[PDB]
Amino acid sequence: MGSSHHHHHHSSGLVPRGSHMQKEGPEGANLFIYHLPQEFGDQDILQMFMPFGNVISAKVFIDKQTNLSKCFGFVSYDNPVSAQAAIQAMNGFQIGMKRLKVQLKRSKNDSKPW
RNA sequence: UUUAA
Repeated sequence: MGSSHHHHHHSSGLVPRGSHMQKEGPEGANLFIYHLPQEFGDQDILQMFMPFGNVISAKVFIDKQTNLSKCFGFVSYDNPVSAQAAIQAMNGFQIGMKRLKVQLKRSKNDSKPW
């Protein structure tokens, strides 16, 4: 087809939306955190993980039945190098009567022995 | 002690 007008930018700035929502980086750049106390939150686990690299997204899990924290969360990086560093940086971290567990997100690349 | 809420 022929050329056409670009109709200009949608907002001349950041895209408007009802939420910032979650998003992920490349493979191996995603991270998990568990054993968190209830004082954690999406911004709190974010500030805990931002010095390890550029975090694209961060969230602490919540129960829709009680609105209490599920004591674990999810985080993601723009590269796997900052992700694997953040595992060795927060895994085994003592808080309260427990130590924080940290791990990579599940993937179909690991769902098989091949 | 764990994978979208």
